[PDB]
Amino acid sequence: QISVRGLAGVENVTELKKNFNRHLHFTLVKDRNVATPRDYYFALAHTVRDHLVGRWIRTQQHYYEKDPKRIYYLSLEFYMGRTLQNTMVNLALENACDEATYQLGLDMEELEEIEEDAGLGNGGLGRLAACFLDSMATLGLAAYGYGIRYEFGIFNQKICGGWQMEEADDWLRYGNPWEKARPEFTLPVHFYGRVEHTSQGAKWVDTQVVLAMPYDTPVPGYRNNVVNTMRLWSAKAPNDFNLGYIQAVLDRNLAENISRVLYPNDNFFEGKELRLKQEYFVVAATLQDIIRRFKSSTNFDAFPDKVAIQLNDTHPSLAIPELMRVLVDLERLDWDKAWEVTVKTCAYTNHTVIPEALERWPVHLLETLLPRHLQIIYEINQRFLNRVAAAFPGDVDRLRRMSLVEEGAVKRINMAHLCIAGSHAVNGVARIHSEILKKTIFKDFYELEPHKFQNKTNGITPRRWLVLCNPGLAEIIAERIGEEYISDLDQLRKLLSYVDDEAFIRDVAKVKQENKLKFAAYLEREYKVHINPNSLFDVQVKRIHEYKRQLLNCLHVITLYNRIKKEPNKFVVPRTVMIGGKAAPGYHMAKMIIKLITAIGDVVNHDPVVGDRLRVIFLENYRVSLAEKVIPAADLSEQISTAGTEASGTGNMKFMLNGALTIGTMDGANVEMAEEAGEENFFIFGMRVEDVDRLDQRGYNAQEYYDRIPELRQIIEQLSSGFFSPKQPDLFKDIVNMLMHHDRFKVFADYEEYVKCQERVSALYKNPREWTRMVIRNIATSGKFSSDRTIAQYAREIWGVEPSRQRLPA
Amino acid sequence: QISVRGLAGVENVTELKKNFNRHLHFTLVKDRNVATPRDYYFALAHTVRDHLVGRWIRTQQHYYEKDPKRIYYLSLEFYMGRTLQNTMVNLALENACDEATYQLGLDMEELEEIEEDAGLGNGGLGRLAACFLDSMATLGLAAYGYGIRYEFGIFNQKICGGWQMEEADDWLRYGNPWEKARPEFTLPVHFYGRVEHTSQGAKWVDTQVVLAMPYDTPVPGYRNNVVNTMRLWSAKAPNDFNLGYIQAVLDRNLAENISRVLYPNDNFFEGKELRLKQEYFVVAATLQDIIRRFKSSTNFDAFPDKVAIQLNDTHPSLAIPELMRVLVDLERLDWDKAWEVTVKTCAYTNHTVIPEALERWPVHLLETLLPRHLQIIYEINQRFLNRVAAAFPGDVDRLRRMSLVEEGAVKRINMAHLCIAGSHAVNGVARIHSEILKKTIFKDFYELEPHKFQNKTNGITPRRWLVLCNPGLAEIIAERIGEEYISDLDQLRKLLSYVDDEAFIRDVAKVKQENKLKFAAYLEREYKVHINPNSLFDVQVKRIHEYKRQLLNCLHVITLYNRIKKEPNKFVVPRTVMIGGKAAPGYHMAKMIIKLITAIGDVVNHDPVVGDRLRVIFLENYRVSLAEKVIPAADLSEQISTAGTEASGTGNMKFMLNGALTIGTMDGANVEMAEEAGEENFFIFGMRVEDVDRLDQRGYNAQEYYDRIPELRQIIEQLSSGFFSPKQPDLFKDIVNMLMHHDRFKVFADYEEYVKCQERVSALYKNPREWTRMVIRNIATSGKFSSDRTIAQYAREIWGVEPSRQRLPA
Ligand SMILES: *Cc1c(COP(=O)(O)O)cnc(C)c1O
Ligand SMILES: *Cc1c(COP(=O)(O)O)cnc(C)c1O
Ligand SMILES: NC(=O)[C@]1(O)O[C@H](CO)[C@@H](O)[C@H](O)[C@H]1O
Ligand SMILES: NC(=O)[C@]1(O)O[C@H](CO)[C@@H](O)[C@H](O)[C@H]1O
Repeated sequence: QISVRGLAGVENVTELKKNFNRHLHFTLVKDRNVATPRDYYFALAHTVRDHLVGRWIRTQQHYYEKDPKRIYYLSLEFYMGRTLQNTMVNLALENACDEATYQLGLDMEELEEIEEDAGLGNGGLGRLAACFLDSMATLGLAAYGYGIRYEFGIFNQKICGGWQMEEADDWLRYGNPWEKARPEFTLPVHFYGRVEHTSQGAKWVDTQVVLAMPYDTPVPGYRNNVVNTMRLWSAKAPNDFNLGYIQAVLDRNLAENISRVLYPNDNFFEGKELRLKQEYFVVAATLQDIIRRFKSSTNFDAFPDKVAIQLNDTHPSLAIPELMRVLVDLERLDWDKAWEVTVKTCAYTNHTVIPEALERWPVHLLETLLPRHLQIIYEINQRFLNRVAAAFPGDVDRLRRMSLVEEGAVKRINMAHLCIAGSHAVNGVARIHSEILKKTIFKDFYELEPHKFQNKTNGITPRRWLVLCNPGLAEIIAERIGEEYISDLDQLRKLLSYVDDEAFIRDVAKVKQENKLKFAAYLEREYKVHINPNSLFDVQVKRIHEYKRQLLNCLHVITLYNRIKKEPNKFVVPRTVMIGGKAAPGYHMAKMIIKLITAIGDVVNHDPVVGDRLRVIFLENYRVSLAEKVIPAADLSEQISTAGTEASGTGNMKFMLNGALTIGTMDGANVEMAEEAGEENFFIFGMRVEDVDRLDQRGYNAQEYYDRIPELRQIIEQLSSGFFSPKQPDLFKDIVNMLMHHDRFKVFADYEEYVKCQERVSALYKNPREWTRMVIRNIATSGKFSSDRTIAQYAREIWGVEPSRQRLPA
Repeated sequence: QISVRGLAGVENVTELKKNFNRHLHFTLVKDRNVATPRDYYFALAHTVRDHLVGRWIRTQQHYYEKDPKRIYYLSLEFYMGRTLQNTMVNLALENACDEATYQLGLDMEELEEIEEDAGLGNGGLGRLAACFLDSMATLGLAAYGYGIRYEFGIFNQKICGGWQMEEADDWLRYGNPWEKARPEFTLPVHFYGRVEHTSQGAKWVDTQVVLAMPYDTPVPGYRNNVVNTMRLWSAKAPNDFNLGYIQAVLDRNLAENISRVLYPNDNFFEGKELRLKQEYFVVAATLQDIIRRFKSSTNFDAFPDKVAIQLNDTHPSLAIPELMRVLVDLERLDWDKAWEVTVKTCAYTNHTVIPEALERWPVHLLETLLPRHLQIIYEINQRFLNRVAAAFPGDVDRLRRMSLVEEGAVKRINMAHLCIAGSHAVNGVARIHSEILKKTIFKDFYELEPHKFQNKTNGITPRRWLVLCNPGLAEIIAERIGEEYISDLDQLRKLLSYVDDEAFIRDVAKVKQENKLKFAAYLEREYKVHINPNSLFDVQVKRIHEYKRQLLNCLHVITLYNRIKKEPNKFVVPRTVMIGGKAAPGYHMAKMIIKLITAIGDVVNHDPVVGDRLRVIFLENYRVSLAEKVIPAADLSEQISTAGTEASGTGNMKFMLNGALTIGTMDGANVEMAEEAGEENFFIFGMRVEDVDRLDQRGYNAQEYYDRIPELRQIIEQLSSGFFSPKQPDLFKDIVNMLMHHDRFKVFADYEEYVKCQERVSALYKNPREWTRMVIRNIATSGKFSSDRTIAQYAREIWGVEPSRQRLPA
C-alpha cells in the first residue's frame, strides 16, 4: 500500500467487507458459489456508492440552506470514463477497499477492468467537461452538469483487415450503479407547432410533446466531502402518444430516438434534424429545471445573481432564445428587461476556429421545428444590428458580416454570432486561440464589445490524470513534498530543487520503466502484441483528423524505416511508435489514414532487417480508460497540429504531467506549456501561425517540397507505387492526391524541421540521466495546467463566485 | 390486527423499521424531508424483497442438489397484478409491516395503492398462469414460469364521451423492484435465413440474430419458505447489428420491438408477423435454457424423466418442432428417438373452442420466418397421417380433416393439430369443455388416441383471492375452523355446520356490508360516483365479448328501467348494476357495447322518477387490482355466456369464494360450481348446450322472439329510435342489426328465462337471513376451485411428480 491511497483502518476494512457480502447477497442475489468477476465488481461498486449518498444528500441540503449562486454547465458531451477508482480516490477509500477485497480473496485491479467506460463524448471537448465537474466539486462550487443520457455513446472501434469497423457502445447493458433515475422530476419539451399572436402575447401552440426524464450521477470533490450533481436527460414519449393500436405503441420509439445515440463527430458540423432536436431537448428541460429551482429559493432581476449558465461551445446556444421565450412569453417580462437578464446570465466558450466545425443551421429547419425561436432570433438580430449601425455608421459590409442571419444558397443562422450577442462573456481555451478569435473570426465583435472577450486556458484534473492513473509517480512525489499538491498542483514547482537529486532521478526513471513494462504486458494480454520495453515509446493518441496531422507522423515513421534499410548495420535509438484514435464514421480521409498506419506496420513489423529497432502499433479503441494506461507509459508525446488549428489540446497536458517529453508545434496550449517549462526543455519545430499566413498569402505549393527533398520524394513514390499495398497498388491514391494538390494543413511544409527535431529527441534519449532531468523540469512546471486553476478563473472572472477548499462535515 | 395476518414481533418490527430507513437513505437516496408517498412505497418494497432473496437462493440451490423433475410452464401471458401485499401474505409479514409502517407514521394501505399492476395478460388465460405459479410454489414443485417481459402490458382504459380510449401501459416507468436482470444468461434467437442440406444433416443458415435477455422474478409459496422463479425474456439487438452509422443504431429498435407490447386480443387470433416472432422468441430462448439446465444436472432418453413442458394454449406450440430441430439437427438424434422424447416431454392445454380464436398460421409466413421449422412440421404431418391411414384404411376425408396442413385460399398450419400430435396429454379446462373437445373439435384425434385426452378444471389461488382481497372474511372463517384452509380450501366444507349459526350469519353479512361501504367510498374517491350501499350489487366484470353477452345484461337493465317507468310507485329491490371490462382495440362491436352501457347509464342515472332504485355504472379500467376491490363487494355474480362458449371461466370462482350468489348458464365451470353447492343454491337459467344445438339444427330466428315478447320489442324499438342516443338517433343501428339478423350467440333466446330468474334473485334478497344462508352454502362448497387442487392433478396425472407441503428451512 502507498501513502497517497489513504488508510486501511481496522474498523473500515471490516465494515467494507460485510457491506460487500451484503450487496452480493441482497443486491445481486448471488452466493459465492455462482458469483462471477462481474458480480464482484458490482458488489464493490454498490459498497463504495453507499459511502457517497450520505455526503450527496448533505451537500444538496447545504446548498438549499445557504442558497449560493448556482453554476449550470450545459454540454451535449460528458466523457466521464470509469467511476469506481475515481470515487475511491476522492473519498480516500482506495487502500481500505484494496485490503478488504484482498481479504475476500479478490484482486481489486481485476474488478476495476470490468467497469464499462461512460463514453458520452467524442474526445477533448467532452473530457474537458468531465475534468471541470471534478474541479468544481473540489473547489466547493454549487455546480450542476446538464446533458443527455445517450443510450449509446461513442462507438467501440474494431480493426478488421486494417480498416476501422464501428460497433454500438451498449454501455448500459449490465446496468449503471452510479446513476439514480428521478422519474418524479420529468419535464415536457415541445417541438414543431405554430405561433399564435393574440391580444397579450405570442403563444406557441399545436406542439408535439416529448418528456425529459432526469438521471442524476454524483460528482465527488477531492476529500472535502462535497458531492455535486450531473443530471442527464432521457427522452420519453407521453402515454397518450400516437394515442392501429400496436403501431402507435411501436412508434413511441420515434420520440425516444432523441436520446438514443451520440453524434460521433469531432470538430465537424453535420446539420441533421435529429441533432438539432437533441440540442433543444437538453436546453428546454434544463432551463425549466433552473427556473423551478430559482423559484423555490419572483423578480428575475436577481436571476443573474443566483444563476450562471455556461455554454460549452454553441451546441446549447438555443438556451439564449429559449430563456427569452420563457421570460417574455410565459413570465411576461418586457423584452428589454428579459434581454438584460439573459445576457448577464449567459457566458459562451468557443472551442475551435475551423470553418467545418462552426454551427450554421438552415432557417427552414428552425422554421419547422422551432417557429417561435426563429422569430425571437430575428428580433435579437434586428436589435443587435441597430447597435452595430449606431456604432459604425455607414459600414454596411460590417452589418452583413456581423448578422446572425447568413444569406446565400440557403439562409442559415450563425450560432456563434447568436452566442456572442447574448452572452456577457466569451472566452477561448488557450492564450493563442483567444487572440486568434479577436484578430480574425470574431474581430468585428471584439471591436464592438471588447470587454466581453477573455481567455481561460484549459486544464486537466490531477486526480484522474496523476493519482489515479500513475500512483507510482504520485507516491515518489508525495515522499518529497507531501500530498497537498493533489489539490494545489502549483506546488509541483518544489520538485525543481530535486533536479540534481540522484535519488529522485533514479526513482522518476524507475516509475516510468515500471509503467512501460506494465503497458507492454497489457498489450500482449488483451491484444497479443509483443513490443520491446527498452525502446523509446513514441505516442500519438487523439481523434483521427487531418488537422492533427497523424500523416506527418506517418511520413516520419517511413523515413526511419527507409534510413534503416539504407544502412542496416548502423545504430539507431530503438522506438515503438504508437498511434491510436477513432475516425468519425463518415470521414473518409480519416478512415484512409488508419488503413495507412496499419499498412505501414504490416511492412515494418515483419521486416527481418529492422528487428526490434522499430515497431509500428495502432492502438485500437482509444478511449478514456485506455488513455489512463498508455499516457503514464509514454516517453515522447506527439502534439503536431498545424499552427493555429488546435484551439488548446488537453492530451498534451496529460503527457506532461506523467513524465513524457513533448515534440510539437507552437499551437494551442503547447505555447504556454513551453513557456512554463522553458523552450530548452521542449522539442518545438515547424511554422508558427505567422509563417502559415505568409505561406497562404503566397500560395502553398506541395510540389516544391517534393522537388527539393529526396527523402520525401521517395516516400510519395513508395505510396504511389503500392509498396505498402501490394495487392492494391493504388489503394492510397486519394492520400497522395490530397497531399500533393489540396492539403489544407501543409504536411510537407513542416516535414524537414520535424524530422530534424526527431533526431534531437533520439540524441537526448541516448543520455538517460539528462533525459530524466528534462522530464523532471516538465513535471515540476505542469502546475498551471490543473483544471482547478482553470475553474478558479472562470469562477472569479466570469461567474462571480469565490472558490472554497473548506471541508463539509462528515 | 387480525390473526390470519401473522405476528407483529417486537424484534421484527424493529428490524423492519431500520431496514426501511436504510433503503430510503441508501437505495432511494432520499431523506424524510423530500420523500413522497411513492418513495415510501419503494422503501417498503425493497425491505420486503430482502426477506425473499435468502429463501430464493436456498430454494434454487436445493433443486440443484436434489435434482427433481423440473416443470416448465410456457405462456405468452402472465397477469400477475401487484406483488407487495401478496409477498407479505406468503411470508407472514403483513401485520409486522403494518405495525412498522404505522410506527413510522405511514399508512401501509395507502402505499400499496401506489404499486403498478404487472399487466402482462389480457384476462382469464393470463390470470390462470399467475394463479398456477402461486400454487406450484405452495405445493413445492420445482416449477419455472417462462414468458416475455413486455415493455407495455394490457392498455389502460379511459372512457371519453362514453367511448373507450386506449393508452400505453408504461408499467416500468418508475422501475420494477421485484425483478432481477440476468444479462449474463443472454441467449441468441434466430430468424429468417434458409436451409442447407449437406452430407450429414440440414443446417439453418444466413439467419438474423436477436438476443434474449432474461429477467427473473421470485414466486413465493405460502409460508413454506419455497420461492420459485418466473423468467421473462426481453429482446436485445446484437452489438454488430446493422453494423449510415446513426441509422444503423436507430434501426436496433426493429429487433427489440419483439418484446415491446402485448397483443390485446382475448379469444381472437390475429395472424400478424410480429406476433409469430414473439411466439418463436419465447420458445427458442426457453428451450435452450431448459437443455442447458438439463446438461448441468447426455442421453436424452432421461430427458422426459427430468423435464416436463406445459403448453398454455397453442401460443408456444412451436416448442414441438423447435425441440425436434435441436435434437435432430444439433444433437444428431435419429428422428424416431427425438419424436419419442418430444412427445413424452410435451403436454398441451386447450382454452377455447371458438373458431376465431384458433391459431392457423399461413404457410408463406412460416416459410419466410422459420424455413427449417416448416420442413419439420411437414415431416411430422407426413408421419402422423401415415398413422391415421393405418388405423382407418380408406377414410380419406378423415385424412384431410386431421392434417396439420389446411388447404384453401392460402395454406395454413393448424397449430392445435400440431399440439395434439406432439403431446402425450391434451386437456380441457372444465368438465363440459373437455367433453366438448372429444365430441366435436377434436373428435377424430380422440378416436385415434383416446388415452391422451384429459380434463383439469381450472381454479384460483385462495391466497390472493380471499386472504389478500378479503381479510375480513378470511378472519371470521379462521375464527371457527382455523387457518389450515388457506392451503387446503376443501376444509371450508366445515362451515356447513354453521349455516344455522346466528352469530356466523351475522358476521358473514357484516363483512359483506363493510366491503360494500369500502367500495362505495373508493368509487367516489378516485371516480367521483355516488352509489347506494344498501342496494343489491349486481356485477359483471370480464373482457367485453359478444359470447360473454354483456348485451343480455343490458337488455335486463333496460327492462327494469321500463318497468319502473310504467309503475313508478311500486316497490322494487334497489340495485346497483356494475359492468366493467376492456374491449380489444380492433373489436368494433365490443367498443359499441361499451358505448351502449354508458348511454344507458346516462338516461337511467339521471331520471328523477328512478331515484336511488336503479343505477348503471361502467367500471373503468378493469384489471387485477380492481378485481380485488369489486369482487369482495359483490352480491350477484353475472356469468351468462351462451352455453358451450366459455371454456371454464375463473371470475365465477372468485365471486363464489367471496360471498356473492351466482346467476348463470350451465356453461364452463358454472356446471361444476352448481354441482358442488347444489342447484338450489345457484340461479341457473337458459339453454343448455343441447338446446343450443337443437336451435342451430332448425335455424335461429331472432324475429320470432321479437314478435312474441312485448317487453323485448319495446327495448329494440327504443334502441332503434334513438331513445338512448338523442343527438345520434341511429348510433346503435349496428347493434340492433346484429341482434336481429346475425347473432351467433342467441341473446334473445335466453332473454325470457334470464329476466324471470333475475326476479327470483330480487325475491331472495328481500329476505336477508336466507340470502346469507345460501351464501354460506356457496362459500362452504367452493373448495374444489382452489388452483392447489388443479395443480395437484396436473402434477400427478400429467407431469408425473408428487406435490409436497413440507416447509423448507428458514
Ligand atoms: C484527453 C483526451 C482527448 C483529447 O486529446 P488531444 O490530444 O487534446 O486531442 C481525447 N480523447 C481522450 C479519450 C482523452 O482522454
Ligand atoms: C379473473 C379475471 C378475469 C377472468 O374473468 P372471467 O369472468 O372468467 O372472464 C379477467 N380479468 C381479470 C382482471 C381477472 O382478475
Ligand atoms: N473543439 C473541440 O472539440 C476540442 O476538442 O475542444 C477541446 C477542449 O477545449 C480543445 O482542447 C481542442 O483543441 C478542440 O479541438
Ligand atoms: N381462452 C381464454 O382466453 C380463456 O380466458 O382462458 C381461461 C383460462 O382457461 C378460461 O377460463 C376462459 O373460459 C377462456 O375464455
